[PDB]
Amino acid sequence: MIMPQSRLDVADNSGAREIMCIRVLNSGIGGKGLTTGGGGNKRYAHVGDIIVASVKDAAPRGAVKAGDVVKAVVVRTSHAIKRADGSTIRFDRNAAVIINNQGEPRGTRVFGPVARELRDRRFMKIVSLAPEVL
Amino acid sequence: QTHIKINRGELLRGIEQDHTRQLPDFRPGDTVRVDTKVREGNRTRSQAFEGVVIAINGSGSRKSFTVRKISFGEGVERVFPFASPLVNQVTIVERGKVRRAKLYYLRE
Amino acid sequence: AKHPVPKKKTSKSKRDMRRSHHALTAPNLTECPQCHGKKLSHHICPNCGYYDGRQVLA
Amino acid sequence: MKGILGTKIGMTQIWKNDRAIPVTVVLAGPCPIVQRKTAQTDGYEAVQIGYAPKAERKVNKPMQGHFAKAGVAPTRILREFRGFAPDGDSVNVDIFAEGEKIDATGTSKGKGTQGVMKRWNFAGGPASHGSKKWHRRPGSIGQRKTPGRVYKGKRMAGHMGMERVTVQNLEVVEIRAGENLILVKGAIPGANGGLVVLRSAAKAS
Amino acid sequence: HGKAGRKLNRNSSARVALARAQATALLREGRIQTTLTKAKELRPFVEQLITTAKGGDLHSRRLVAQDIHDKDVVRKVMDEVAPKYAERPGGYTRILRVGTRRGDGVTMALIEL
RNA sequence: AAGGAACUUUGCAAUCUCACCCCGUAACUUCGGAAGAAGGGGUCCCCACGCUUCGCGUGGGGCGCAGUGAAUAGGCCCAG
RNA sequence: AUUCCUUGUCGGGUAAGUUCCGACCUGCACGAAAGGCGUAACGAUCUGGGCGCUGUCUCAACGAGGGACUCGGUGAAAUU
RNA sequence: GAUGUCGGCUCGUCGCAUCCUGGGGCUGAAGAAGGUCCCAAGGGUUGGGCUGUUCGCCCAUUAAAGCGGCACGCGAGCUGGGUUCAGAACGUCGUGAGACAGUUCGGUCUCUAUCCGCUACGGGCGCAGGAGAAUUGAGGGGAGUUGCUCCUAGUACGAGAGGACCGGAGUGAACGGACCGCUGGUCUCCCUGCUGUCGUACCAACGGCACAUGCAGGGUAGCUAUGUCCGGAACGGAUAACCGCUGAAAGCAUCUAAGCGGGAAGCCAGCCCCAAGAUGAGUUCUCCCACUGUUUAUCAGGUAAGACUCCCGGAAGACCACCGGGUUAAGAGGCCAGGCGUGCACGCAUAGCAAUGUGUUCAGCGGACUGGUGCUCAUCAGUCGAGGUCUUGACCA
Ligand SMILES: [Mg+2]
Ligand SMILES: [Mg+2]
Ligand SMILES: [Mg+2]
Ligand SMILES: [Mg+2]
Ligand SMILES: [Mg+2]
Ligand SMILES: [Mg+2]
Ligand SMILES: [Mg+2]
Ligand SMILES: [Mg+2]
Ligand SMILES: [Mg+2]
Ligand SMILES: [Mg+2]
Ligand SMILES: [Mg+2]
Repeated sequence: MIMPQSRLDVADNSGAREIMCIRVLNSGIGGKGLTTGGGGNKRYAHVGDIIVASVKDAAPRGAVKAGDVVKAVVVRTSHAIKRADGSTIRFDRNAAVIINNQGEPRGTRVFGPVARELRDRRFMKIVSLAPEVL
Repeated sequence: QTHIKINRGELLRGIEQDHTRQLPDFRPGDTVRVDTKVREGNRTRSQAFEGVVIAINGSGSRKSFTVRKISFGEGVERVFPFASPLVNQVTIVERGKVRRAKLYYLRE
Repeated sequence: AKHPVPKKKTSKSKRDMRRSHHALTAPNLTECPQCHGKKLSHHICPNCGYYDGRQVLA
Repeated sequence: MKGILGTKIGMTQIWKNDRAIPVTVVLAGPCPIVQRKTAQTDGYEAVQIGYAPKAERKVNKPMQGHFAKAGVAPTRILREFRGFAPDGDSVNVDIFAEGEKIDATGTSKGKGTQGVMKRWNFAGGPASHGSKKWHRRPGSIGQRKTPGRVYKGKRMAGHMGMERVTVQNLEVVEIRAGENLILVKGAIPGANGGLVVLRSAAKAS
Repeated sequence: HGKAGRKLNRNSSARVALARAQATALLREGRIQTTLTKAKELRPFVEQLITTAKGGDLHSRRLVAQDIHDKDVVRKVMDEVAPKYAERPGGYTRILRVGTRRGDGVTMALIEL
């Protein structure tokens, strides 16, 4: 799963290449904006969970920079997620999508496939720019 | 503890054949699991996962196969229950010549 | 040192309340059907070597 | 109230619609009734049901006497059920119904003597920054000259498992009478082959 | 728990060199007395061995030769004993227990073909 | 498994590295060194061909997940 | 490693640094062979940072062996 | 003739001058959000950076990230960073030896628990016959947490901006319990691949050693989480703060002195678990039955019902204990069939200079899994185990 110290890849053109998980929010997207934490614990973030993260390396020229403290929403965990039919998906690398306090990507596009779990999590816009939704 | 005489074995088959499905052969080598994604709004989608077969674990209801695929620059593996309602049909694309029922080695 | 160590000599009594459980159970000898000497149930008669016929050497 | 007796059998996959659901196949063989305790006979209401069959050559005389008092046929297991009744015997037929939430209670597998990490979670200590109290071993047991002793109950190592457990509220996915088979979602206590007792939800939502 | 299914009291190779050593003596001498438990270990193992021998093809010989490193003993099980048990549903080896012993109080026993 | 120093007084401990060929190798320097710096590649089997022979190079072929294929066997760097 | 007030003040690196690096200077109580300042190379030296790897850690699990338990033989100790 | 010292880690438990959830009065309380005081400790109270720290500062969150007590809780539990040994250095004091509000680097923390206490598990006796089994619950333990979204409702309220109580839905977190179907981990020899060496005469095929698996790939049952399933409740009773009905003493007023009602995450019951050594030892159903022994061996001795001993095993287990079988037998092993694991065997044949490839071969091999079958061993036999005190009362012809 994902947890503080866990570096995820960035699947958007936000400008940040790699981010380090600073904290695990309890993914509150809903109602008006993003909702606030469902508890102060919760140790692992799963595809679809929102986390707070620090930026470890960003590309030269791009909205986001090295050091920025941002919010990303986990789209590909190297962990297995178990869809209800009983099937299991698992990507070769953890990777996330940086976002804003509305849950919209900071980037103009998403790279690589995205866990289809983000669709139930209601992150439609993310699903929107997804090349694929495995 | 309760010591009744009984083939707990078959009792399970009887409650398991009703949820067991055969599928083309295959063992590795490519496949194309054209599966349904009824999971969108009402809108019943239709994705096709195709790529190397790396594992056949199980038997009965529990039987399944694992296909590895690289999509959009990122390696992806899926686990399918031969008899998973989301699986419409499976078709071989090309028999492969390997040497061990696994291939995990193939993850590089 | 010898860290834990006892606080007091124990009564000849106490010391015996203890051992109230070390009494051997005598074997439950059976009498061999042939040479009739006593034997140990489920084993061979050390005196005739039988166990229905003669298994062990005389 | 209502309830039956049975042998756990295994778990397995089963799709109810398009959702794969795990279940525990329980054989709730028919259960004879061998004694009705009444608030006017034994001082409280309840039914004596029976389970596995037992060869007669193995039945104590005293027991025969009992079992005969109701021309049943030696079982090997008898158990009571408060405020329960009807006439004849007890089979899941009409007793339980698909969808009913229930409470399966068996005897947990037995773990023998287990330390505190595994019996209570605890946490033991380090593994490198110095020791001999590596992982397991509890910490301290009390305090000091005050309560110059240890609390009744302080969690410690001890025979773990081998207990009566009751997992509440379980949906009954499928009932195949005439096989006295029954599939409950989730997982029931104890080993396959073990006795298990199913009942109305003692207290469900 | 520990609901496994086998025995050791030695490492992994010792426990294999013994079962092979007794397997061979049992077959080379039709009978041997041994600690009660050890015979218990031996019994199934050996029976399996008699059943592998009970095939006559080179393959079945070569397999036996993996757990019977004495050419003479393999020939015996291969040509004298396996053929003899032809008609019995692999079920011959019996254990008789004798008396307890002096040097260590251990109850000995007989395992015979 | 997933994560990867979040442990903790301190990555203590335990991993990684780990041989021999080839290529490649910074600051700074008393020009010796810093260097095994760093980094990358090779390494088995058959055959022909040529070579200074044990051995080796060239080309083609072959097998495994993997070829110092099992034992011996540097973790590296910046700064004070 | 010689600063008390003190985690001094600014800068650096970090999401966040009582530590560390660089400046400043108000050097409680620096200072030139009880040597001053610097200095390549060397260190099982001391300090801070980084890359890689990892059961150090989130949480622990499973396995192995050697004790611990049981039976037969021999049979101590500190203490009191 | 020694009560180990700071901090941490582990383990907790208690107080309330309550940090958060729960209930209330007043507010300068429109609603939303707060403030404040009263009642209330059930449960809960995150993860990091800096420092030996305790503290505190800061990051990122949270319903909240409470304050204290228990020898500033806990070293016969661990650590040993801090500091009140011996080395060394700097600054400072001393002529010196040395020293210090100081600073800094280094520097052995003692297997075996007697008694009480605590967690587990037996043995004895008791519970007025001797037994098999089913139970009541005296009492006692565990649990007791919280968010967010939707609905009501864009309603009541409000100029607007914003925006509810009450009640009804869902979905998480953390914690726990059980479980192994899933997804994974492991699986010390279940299958295969590989190297060096020695051996089985040699070739081929195999074995050993290279951990206490030589290395690697995989892996059933089991065990196991980061995997599953379920759970904290409802209703009820009596209450706290607080609010009230009828109502005098003070012909009015008054939650009050007669009386009566509502009212909290708290108390009691409820839920799960233990439970008659509840020596006040309870209840129910069933079985065995009334033997033998001359004031010389005064009581034990044959026995019934039943059970133990012993053997063979177990999803039970340290040992005991517990469950199953013990030939009128399917208990375990073997054996057969099947499952599942590994991945195509040895031999031969063919292709090739060969290394190898292909065919025979979805081969071969085979731990624990499902069944079947008397092939094996549970043989034989022994030991123990009732004849029921007395008083009162009630019923029987
Ligand atoms: Mg698997
Ligand atoms: Mg631990
Ligand atoms: Mg410097
Ligand atoms: Mg002894
Ligand atoms: Mg309030
Ligand atoms: Mg102490
Ligand atoms: Mg292995
Ligand atoms: Mg009330
Ligand atoms: Mg035993
Ligand atoms: Mg029995
Ligand atoms: Mg079997």
